[PDB]
Amino acid sequence: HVPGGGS
Amino acid sequence: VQLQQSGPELVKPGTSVKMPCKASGYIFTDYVISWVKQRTGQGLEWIGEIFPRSGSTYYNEKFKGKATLTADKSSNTAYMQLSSVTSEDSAVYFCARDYYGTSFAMDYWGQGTSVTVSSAKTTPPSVYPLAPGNSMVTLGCLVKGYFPEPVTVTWNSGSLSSGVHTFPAVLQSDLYTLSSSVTVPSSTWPSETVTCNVAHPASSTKVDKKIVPR
Amino acid sequence: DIVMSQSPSSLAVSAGEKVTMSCKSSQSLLNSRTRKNYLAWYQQKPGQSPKLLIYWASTRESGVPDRFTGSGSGTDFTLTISSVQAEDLAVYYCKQSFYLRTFGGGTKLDIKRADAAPTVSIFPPSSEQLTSGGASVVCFLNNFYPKDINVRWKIDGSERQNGVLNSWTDQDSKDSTYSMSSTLTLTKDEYERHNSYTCEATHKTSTSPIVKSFNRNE
Repeated sequence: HVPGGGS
Repeated sequence: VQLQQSGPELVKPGTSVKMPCKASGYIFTDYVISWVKQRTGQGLEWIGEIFPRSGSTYYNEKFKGKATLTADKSSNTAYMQLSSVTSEDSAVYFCARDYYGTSFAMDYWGQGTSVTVSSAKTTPPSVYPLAPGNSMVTLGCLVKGYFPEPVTVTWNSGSLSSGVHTFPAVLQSDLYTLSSSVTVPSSTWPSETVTCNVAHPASSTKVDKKIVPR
Repeated sequence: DIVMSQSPSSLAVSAGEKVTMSCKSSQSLLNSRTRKNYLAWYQQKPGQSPKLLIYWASTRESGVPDRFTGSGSGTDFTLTISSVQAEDLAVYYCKQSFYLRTFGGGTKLDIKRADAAPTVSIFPPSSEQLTSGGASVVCFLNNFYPKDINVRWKIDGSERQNGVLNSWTDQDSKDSTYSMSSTLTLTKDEYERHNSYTCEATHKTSTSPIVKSFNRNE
Protein backbone atom coordinates (compact mmCIF):
# COMPACT_ATOMS: atom_id res chain seq x y z
CA HIS A 1 0.00 0.00 0.00
CA VAL A 2 1.74 3.11 -1.37
CA PRO A 3 0.60 6.78 -0.74
CA GLY A 4 0.07 7.77 -4.45
CA GLY A 5 1.20 7.38 -8.09
CA GLY A 6 4.56 9.08 -7.40
CA SER A 7 6.30 5.96 -6.11
CA VAL B 1 -20.27 -1.67 -9.20
CA GLN B 2 -21.92 0.09 -6.25
CA LEU B 3 -21.06 1.73 -2.92
CA GLN B 4 -23.88 1.84 -0.42
CA GLN B 5 -23.70 4.28 2.52
CA SER B 6 -25.98 4.49 5.59
CA GLY B 7 -28.86 6.93 5.85
CA PRO B 8 -28.68 10.41 7.47
CA GLU B 9 -27.43 10.54 11.05
CA LEU B 10 -27.99 12.87 14.00
CA VAL B 11 -25.26 12.59 16.70
CA LYS B 12 -24.55 14.46 19.97
CA PRO B 13 -21.46 16.68 20.60
CA GLY B 14 -18.59 14.81 22.28
CA THR B 15 -19.85 11.36 21.10
CA SER B 16 -18.89 9.11 18.20
CA VAL B 17 -20.42 8.19 14.90
CA LYS B 18 -19.46 5.22 12.82
CA MET B 19 -20.78 5.08 9.26
CA PRO B 20 -20.46 2.20 6.75
CA CYS B 21 -19.79 1.96 3.06
CA LYS B 22 -20.95 -1.46 1.81
CA ALA B 23 -19.15 -2.35 -1.46
CA SER B 24 -20.36 -4.48 -4.36
CA GLY B 25 -19.94 -5.23 -8.07
CA TYR B 26 -16.16 -5.56 -7.78
CA ILE B 27 -13.25 -7.23 -6.07
CA PHE B 28 -13.19 -5.43 -2.68
CA THR B 29 -9.56 -6.29 -2.00
CA ASP B 30 -8.25 -5.03 -5.41
CA TYR B 31 -9.07 -1.32 -4.85
CA VAL B 32 -8.75 1.30 -2.08
CA ILE B 33 -11.69 2.98 -0.43
CA SER B 34 -11.10 6.68 0.07
CA TRP B 35 -13.33 8.97 2.14
CA VAL B 36 -14.32 12.60 1.45
CA LYS B 37 -15.96 15.33 3.54
CA GLN B 38 -18.20 18.12 2.21
CA ARG B 39 -19.60 20.89 4.46
CA THR B 40 -22.78 22.78 3.54
CA GLY B 41 -21.84 25.06 0.65
CA GLN B 42 -18.10 24.19 0.90
CA GLY B 43 -15.65 22.32 -1.31
CA LEU B 44 -14.66 18.66 -1.14
CA GLU B 45 -12.10 17.70 1.53
CA TRP B 46 -10.15 14.43 1.57
CA ILE B 47 -10.07 12.58 4.91
CA GLY B 48 -7.96 9.53 4.02
CA GLU B 49 -7.89 6.07 2.48
CA ILE B 50 -7.83 2.39 3.44
CA PHE B 51 -6.50 -0.55 1.38
CA PRO B 52 -8.72 -3.44 2.33
CA ARG B 53 -6.37 -6.24 1.20
CA SER B 54 -3.95 -5.28 3.95
CA GLY B 55 -6.01 -2.93 6.24
CA SER B 56 -3.36 -0.18 5.89
CA THR B 57 -4.38 3.49 5.94
CA TYR B 58 -3.39 7.07 5.05
CA TYR B 59 -4.72 10.32 6.45
CA ASN B 60 -4.94 13.98 5.58
CA GLU B 61 -3.06 15.66 8.46
CA LYS B 62 -6.29 17.49 9.14
CA PHE B 63 -8.12 14.32 10.23
CA LYS B 64 -5.51 12.42 12.23
CA GLY B 65 -6.97 11.34 15.62
CA LYS B 66 -10.45 12.40 14.49
CA ALA B 67 -11.20 9.91 11.78
CA THR B 68 -10.58 6.15 12.14
CA LEU B 69 -10.83 4.21 8.89
CA THR B 70 -11.62 0.49 9.21
CA ALA B 71 -12.71 -2.28 6.87
CA ASP B 72 -14.30 -5.72 6.79
CA LYS B 73 -13.23 -8.15 4.07
CA SER B 74 -15.85 -10.74 4.92
CA SER B 75 -18.83 -8.39 4.35
CA ASN B 76 -17.13 -6.02 1.85
CA THR B 77 -17.78 -3.07 4.10
CA ALA B 78 -15.59 -0.13 4.94
CA TYR B 79 -16.29 2.01 7.97
CA MET B 80 -15.38 5.51 9.06
CA GLN B 81 -15.57 6.46 12.68
CA LEU B 82 -15.48 10.02 13.92
CA SER B 83 -14.71 10.55 17.65
CA SER B 84 -15.25 13.46 20.10
CA VAL B 85 -17.41 15.22 17.49
CA THR B 86 -18.20 18.94 17.26
CA SER B 87 -20.25 21.26 15.00
CA GLU B 88 -17.16 21.30 12.74
CA ASP B 89 -17.80 17.65 11.82
CA SER B 90 -21.39 18.29 10.70
CA ALA B 91 -21.09 17.55 6.95
CA VAL B 92 -21.84 15.08 4.12
CA TYR B 93 -19.28 12.29 4.04
CA PHE B 94 -18.66 10.28 0.87
CA CYS B 95 -16.88 6.98 0.47
CA ALA B 96 -15.33 6.40 -2.95
CA ARG B 97 -13.52 3.60 -4.73
CA ASP B 98 -10.03 4.70 -5.67
CA TYR B 99 -8.25 2.74 -8.43
CA TYR B 100 -4.98 2.59 -6.60
CA GLY B 101 -2.30 1.33 -8.95
CA THR B 102 -2.90 3.39 -12.06
CA SER B 103 -5.70 5.96 -12.31
CA PHE B 104 -5.33 6.84 -8.63
CA ALA B 105 -8.71 8.37 -9.30
CA MET B 106 -12.06 8.01 -7.56
CA ASP B 107 -14.18 6.43 -10.34
CA TYR B 108 -17.14 5.54 -8.13
CA TRP B 109 -18.68 7.42 -5.21
CA GLY B 110 -21.31 6.53 -2.58
CA GLN B 111 -24.48 8.55 -2.04
CA GLY B 112 -22.83 10.19 0.97
CA THR B 113 -23.91 10.06 4.61
CA SER B 114 -25.27 13.38 5.89
CA VAL B 115 -24.13 13.72 9.50
CA THR B 116 -25.52 16.47 11.75
CA VAL B 117 -23.78 17.09 15.11
CA SER B 118 -26.18 18.72 17.59
CA SER B 119 -27.80 17.94 20.94
CA ALA B 120 -31.05 19.21 19.45
CA LYS B 121 -33.80 16.65 19.15
CA THR B 122 -35.12 14.90 16.09
CA THR B 123 -38.44 16.49 15.06
CA PRO B 124 -40.52 14.97 12.26
CA PRO B 125 -41.86 17.48 9.70
CA SER B 126 -45.36 18.88 9.45
CA VAL B 127 -46.30 18.44 5.83
CA TYR B 128 -48.94 20.68 4.39
CA PRO B 129 -50.69 20.63 0.98
CA LEU B 130 -50.48 23.73 -1.17
CA ALA B 131 -53.62 24.08 -3.29
CA PRO B 132 -53.97 27.27 -5.38
CA GLY B 133 -56.40 30.23 -4.88
CA ASN B 134 -52.61 28.87 -18.59
CA SER B 135 -53.28 25.16 -19.07
CA MET B 136 -50.48 24.35 -16.64
CA VAL B 137 -51.45 24.34 -12.94
CA THR B 138 -48.90 24.73 -10.17
CA LEU B 139 -49.38 23.08 -6.77
CA GLY B 140 -47.05 22.45 -3.79
CA CYS B 141 -45.99 20.86 -0.50
CA LEU B 142 -44.86 22.66 2.60
CA VAL B 143 -42.50 20.70 4.80
CA LYS B 144 -42.20 22.51 8.12
CA GLY B 145 -40.56 22.26 11.53
CA TYR B 146 -38.25 19.26 11.20
CA PHE B 147 -34.76 18.39 12.32
CA PRO B 148 -32.23 17.34 11.28
CA GLU B 149 -31.78 17.58 7.50
CA PRO B 150 -32.34 15.94 5.12
CA VAL B 151 -35.90 15.18 3.88
CA THR B 152 -36.78 13.53 0.50
CA VAL B 153 -39.69 14.86 -1.53
CA THR B 154 -41.31 13.06 -4.46
CA TRP B 155 -44.64 13.43 -6.32
CA ASN B 156 -46.97 10.50 -7.26
CA SER B 157 -44.17 8.37 -5.86
CA GLY B 158 -41.76 9.83 -8.41
CA SER B 159 -44.00 9.33 -11.51
CA LEU B 160 -44.24 13.15 -11.78
CA SER B 161 -40.62 14.21 -12.26
CA SER B 162 -40.39 16.98 -14.81
CA GLY B 163 -41.69 20.32 -13.57
CA VAL B 164 -40.88 19.60 -9.92
CA HIS B 165 -38.78 22.02 -7.88
CA THR B 166 -37.79 21.21 -4.36
CA PHE B 167 -36.36 24.30 -2.68
CA PRO B 168 -33.39 24.11 -0.25
CA ALA B 169 -34.20 23.95 3.46
CA VAL B 170 -33.78 27.09 5.56
CA LEU B 171 -32.96 27.08 9.24
CA GLN B 172 -34.83 29.07 11.82
CA SER B 173 -33.96 28.46 15.52
CA ASP B 174 -33.14 24.73 15.49
CA LEU B 175 -35.92 23.84 12.99
CA TYR B 176 -35.89 23.46 9.20
CA THR B 177 -38.55 24.44 6.71
CA LEU B 178 -38.64 23.93 2.97
CA SER B 179 -41.19 23.54 0.20
CA SER B 180 -41.67 21.90 -3.14
CA SER B 181 -43.61 23.04 -6.22
CA VAL B 182 -45.02 20.77 -8.95
CA THR B 183 -46.45 21.89 -12.26
CA VAL B 184 -48.84 19.68 -14.24
CA PRO B 185 -51.25 20.20 -17.14
CA SER B 186 -54.36 21.98 -15.86
CA SER B 187 -56.10 19.07 -17.69
CA THR B 188 -54.80 16.33 -15.24
CA TRP B 189 -55.65 18.00 -11.84
CA PRO B 190 -57.92 17.46 -9.92
CA SER B 191 -59.46 15.08 -12.47
CA GLU B 192 -56.51 12.82 -11.53
CA THR B 193 -54.96 12.51 -8.04
CA VAL B 194 -51.64 14.15 -7.12
CA THR B 195 -49.87 13.30 -3.89
CA CYS B 196 -46.54 14.59 -2.52
CA ASN B 197 -44.44 12.08 -0.65
CA VAL B 198 -42.24 13.36 2.16
CA ALA B 199 -39.61 11.16 3.77
CA HIS B 200 -37.51 12.22 6.78
CA PRO B 201 -34.79 9.51 7.31
CA ALA B 202 -33.63 10.79 10.71
CA SER B 203 -37.17 10.13 12.20
CA SER B 204 -38.10 7.44 9.66
CA THR B 205 -41.24 9.47 8.88
CA LYS B 206 -42.98 8.99 5.57
CA VAL B 207 -45.98 11.28 5.03
CA ASP B 208 -48.17 11.26 1.92
CA LYS B 209 -50.10 14.47 1.43
CA LYS B 210 -52.80 14.40 -1.23
CA ILE B 211 -53.48 17.72 -2.95
CA VAL B 212 -57.24 18.37 -2.85
CA PRO B 213 -58.85 21.39 -4.45
CA ARG B 214 -60.27 24.27 -2.42
CA ASP C 1 1.45 18.51 2.11
CA ILE C 2 0.68 19.52 -1.51
CA VAL C 3 -1.79 22.36 -2.17
CA MET C 4 -4.16 22.71 -5.15
CA SER C 5 -5.25 26.06 -6.62
CA GLN C 6 -8.13 26.54 -9.03
CA SER C 7 -9.14 29.60 -10.99
CA PRO C 8 -11.42 31.19 -11.81
CA SER C 9 -13.54 30.56 -8.72
CA SER C 10 -16.65 31.05 -10.84
CA LEU C 11 -17.58 30.95 -14.53
CA ALA C 12 -20.58 31.70 -16.74
CA VAL C 13 -21.16 30.96 -20.44
CA SER C 14 -24.04 30.50 -22.86
CA ALA C 15 -25.05 27.11 -24.23
CA GLY C 16 -22.74 26.20 -27.15
CA GLU C 17 -19.84 28.48 -26.11
CA LYS C 18 -16.45 27.15 -25.18
CA VAL C 19 -15.09 27.39 -21.63
CA THR C 20 -11.66 26.93 -20.06
CA MET C 21 -10.55 26.66 -16.42
CA SER C 22 -7.21 26.27 -14.73
CA CYS C 23 -5.70 24.17 -11.90
CA LYS C 24 -2.22 24.64 -10.42
CA SER C 25 -0.23 22.41 -8.05
CA SER C 26 2.33 23.63 -5.58
CA GLN C 27 4.71 20.91 -6.95
CA SER C 28 5.23 18.59 -9.91
CA LEU C 29 2.59 15.87 -10.39
CA LEU C 30 4.70 13.93 -12.98
CA ASN C 31 6.51 10.65 -12.38
CA SER C 32 8.80 7.74 -13.32
CA ARG C 33 5.46 5.86 -13.68
CA THR C 34 5.27 6.34 -17.38
CA ARG C 35 4.50 9.81 -18.67
CA LYS C 36 1.85 9.93 -15.95
CA ASN C 37 0.78 13.08 -14.17
CA TYR C 38 -1.35 12.01 -11.20
CA LEU C 39 -4.07 14.63 -11.52
CA ALA C 40 -7.82 14.20 -11.94
CA TRP C 41 -10.91 16.31 -12.71
CA TYR C 42 -14.30 15.83 -10.96
CA GLN C 43 -17.78 17.18 -11.73
CA GLN C 44 -20.48 17.88 -9.12
CA LYS C 45 -24.03 18.74 -10.19
CA PRO C 46 -26.29 20.24 -7.51
CA GLY C 47 -27.50 17.61 -4.97
CA GLN C 48 -25.45 14.89 -6.66
CA SER C 49 -22.36 13.03 -5.68
CA PRO C 50 -19.15 13.76 -7.52
CA LYS C 51 -18.26 12.20 -10.85
CA LEU C 52 -14.78 11.42 -12.13
CA LEU C 53 -14.27 13.03 -15.56
CA ILE C 54 -10.57 12.93 -16.27
CA TYR C 55 -7.58 11.06 -14.85
CA TRP C 56 -3.88 11.11 -15.79
CA ALA C 57 -4.24 14.87 -16.59
CA SER C 58 -5.75 14.11 -20.03
CA THR C 59 -7.56 10.68 -20.13
CA ARG C 60 -11.39 10.57 -20.36
CA GLU C 61 -13.06 8.22 -17.86
CA SER C 62 -15.62 5.91 -19.49
CA GLY C 63 -19.08 7.43 -19.96
CA VAL C 64 -17.70 10.98 -19.94
CA PRO C 65 -18.47 12.85 -23.24
CA ASP C 66 -15.64 14.05 -25.49
CA ARG C 67 -16.50 17.72 -25.19
CA PHE C 68 -14.70 17.48 -21.81
CA THR C 69 -10.92 17.69 -22.39
CA GLY C 70 -8.27 17.95 -19.69
CA SER C 71 -4.68 19.03 -20.40
CA GLY C 72 -1.46 20.39 -18.88
CA SER C 73 1.67 18.95 -17.28
CA GLY C 74 3.89 19.21 -14.18
CA THR C 75 2.20 21.95 -12.10
CA ASP C 76 -0.18 23.55 -14.61
CA PHE C 77 -3.43 21.86 -15.78
CA THR C 78 -6.57 22.80 -17.71
CA LEU C 79 -10.07 21.54 -18.25
CA THR C 80 -11.74 22.68 -21.43
CA ILE C 81 -15.39 22.24 -22.22
CA SER C 82 -16.28 22.84 -25.86
CA SER C 83 -19.98 23.38 -26.67
CA VAL C 84 -21.10 23.87 -23.06
CA GLN C 85 -24.61 22.34 -22.39
CA ALA C 86 -27.27 23.35 -19.83
CA GLU C 87 -26.61 20.01 -18.22
CA ASP C 88 -22.90 20.94 -17.55
CA LEU C 89 -24.07 23.16 -14.75
CA ALA C 90 -21.79 21.99 -12.00
CA VAL C 91 -18.76 22.64 -9.83
CA TYR C 92 -15.57 21.22 -11.26
CA TYR C 93 -12.80 20.25 -8.88
CA CYS C 94 -9.28 19.22 -9.80
CA LYS C 95 -7.45 16.62 -7.64
CA GLN C 96 -3.87 15.58 -7.02
CA SER C 97 -3.07 11.93 -6.42
CA PHE C 98 0.72 12.16 -6.84
CA TYR C 99 1.11 12.16 -3.04
CA LEU C 100 -1.81 11.37 -0.74
CA ARG C 101 -4.74 13.42 -2.16
CA THR C 102 -5.70 17.11 -2.38
CA PHE C 103 -8.64 18.68 -4.10
CA GLY C 104 -8.88 22.03 -5.66
CA GLY C 105 -11.40 24.49 -4.17
CA GLY C 106 -13.48 24.19 -7.32
CA THR C 107 -14.53 26.25 -10.31
CA LYS C 108 -18.33 26.85 -10.31
CA LEU C 109 -19.90 26.73 -13.78
CA ASP C 110 -23.06 28.85 -14.36
CA ILE C 111 -25.08 28.93 -17.60
CA LYS C 112 -26.23 32.09 -19.32
CA ARG C 113 -29.45 31.89 -21.29
CA ALA C 114 -32.23 34.07 -22.73
CA ASP C 115 -34.37 36.11 -20.35
CA ALA C 116 -37.41 34.39 -18.87
CA ALA C 117 -40.29 35.80 -16.80
CA PRO C 118 -41.37 33.88 -13.69
CA THR C 119 -44.56 31.90 -13.11
CA VAL C 120 -45.76 33.34 -9.81
CA SER C 121 -48.16 31.31 -7.64
CA ILE C 122 -49.72 32.21 -4.30
CA PHE C 123 -51.00 29.71 -1.81
CA PRO C 124 -53.01 30.49 1.30
CA PRO C 125 -52.47 28.52 4.54
CA SER C 126 -53.86 24.98 4.72
CA SER C 127 -56.75 23.83 6.92
CA GLU C 128 -54.37 21.44 8.77
CA GLN C 129 -51.90 24.16 9.68
CA LEU C 130 -54.59 26.65 10.71
CA THR C 131 -56.14 24.02 13.00
CA SER C 132 -52.82 23.69 14.89
CA GLY C 133 -52.39 27.53 15.14
CA GLY C 134 -49.95 28.64 12.42
CA ALA C 135 -50.55 30.64 9.24
CA SER C 136 -48.04 30.17 6.41
CA VAL C 137 -48.61 31.90 3.10
CA VAL C 138 -46.40 30.58 0.30
CA CYS C 139 -45.45 32.29 -2.96
CA PHE C 140 -43.60 30.40 -5.67
CA LEU C 141 -41.67 32.18 -8.41
CA ASN C 142 -40.80 29.54 -11.04
CA ASN C 143 -38.51 29.25 -14.11
CA PHE C 144 -37.06 32.75 -14.43
CA TYR C 145 -33.77 34.22 -15.64
CA PRO C 146 -31.61 36.05 -14.76
CA LYS C 147 -31.42 35.01 -11.08
CA ASP C 148 -31.73 38.63 -9.79
CA ILE C 149 -35.28 38.94 -8.39
CA ASN C 150 -37.04 40.71 -5.50
CA VAL C 151 -40.23 39.87 -3.58
CA ARG C 152 -42.44 42.16 -1.49
CA TRP C 153 -45.31 40.93 0.72
CA LYS C 154 -48.38 43.12 1.17
CA ILE C 155 -51.07 42.65 3.75
CA ASP C 156 -54.09 44.81 2.91
CA GLY C 157 -51.82 47.00 0.76
CA SER C 158 -49.17 47.55 3.53
CA GLU C 159 -45.76 45.95 2.91
CA ARG C 160 -44.85 43.37 5.60
CA GLN C 161 -41.20 42.61 6.41
CA ASN C 162 -40.98 39.83 9.08
CA GLY C 163 -41.97 36.19 9.22
CA VAL C 164 -40.61 35.95 5.64
CA LEU C 165 -38.39 32.98 4.63
CA ASN C 166 -37.05 32.79 1.04
CA SER C 167 -35.28 29.98 -0.78
CA TRP C 168 -33.66 29.80 -4.22
CA THR C 169 -33.20 26.69 -6.30
CA ASP C 170 -29.80 26.02 -7.74
CA GLN C 171 -29.73 26.73 -11.42
CA ASP C 172 -31.79 24.20 -13.38
CA SER C 173 -29.80 21.75 -15.56
CA LYS C 174 -32.70 21.18 -18.09
CA ASP C 175 -33.56 24.79 -19.12
CA SER C 176 -30.88 26.86 -17.28
CA THR C 177 -33.54 28.73 -15.18
CA TYR C 178 -33.97 29.59 -11.53
CA SER C 179 -36.91 29.37 -9.18
CA MET C 180 -37.64 30.82 -5.80
CA SER C 181 -39.87 30.19 -2.82
CA SER C 182 -41.11 32.79 -0.45
CA THR C 183 -42.96 31.94 2.71
CA LEU C 184 -44.64 34.53 4.92
CA THR C 185 -45.50 32.89 8.29
CA LEU C 186 -47.76 34.53 10.90
CA THR C 187 -49.75 33.37 13.89
CA LYS C 188 -53.24 32.23 12.95
CA ASP C 189 -54.55 35.08 15.15
CA GLU C 190 -52.51 37.69 13.24
CA TYR C 191 -53.62 36.09 9.86
CA GLU C 192 -57.33 36.32 10.75
CA ARG C 193 -57.09 40.13 11.33
CA HIS C 194 -56.68 40.97 7.61
CA ASN C 195 -58.31 40.00 4.25
CA SER C 196 -56.10 40.61 1.18
CA TYR C 197 -52.67 38.93 0.82
CA THR C 198 -50.23 39.76 -1.98
CA CYS C 199 -46.81 38.64 -3.18
CA GLU C 200 -45.09 41.02 -5.62
CA ALA C 201 -42.13 40.04 -7.77
CA THR C 202 -39.68 42.60 -9.25
CA HIS C 203 -37.66 41.20 -12.19
CA LYS C 204 -35.74 42.45 -15.26
CA THR C 205 -38.48 40.93 -17.57
CA SER C 206 -41.16 43.39 -16.54
CA THR C 207 -41.04 47.06 -15.73
CA SER C 208 -44.15 46.52 -13.60
CA PRO C 209 -44.06 44.12 -10.62
CA ILE C 210 -45.70 40.70 -11.08
CA VAL C 211 -48.53 40.36 -8.60
CA LYS C 212 -50.57 37.48 -7.19
CA SER C 213 -53.13 37.86 -4.45
CA PHE C 214 -55.91 36.09 -2.68
CA ASN C 215 -58.60 37.13 -0.21
CA ARG C 216 -58.96 35.21 3.06
CA ASN C 217 -62.78 35.16 2.61
CA GLU C 218 -63.12 35.00 -1.17
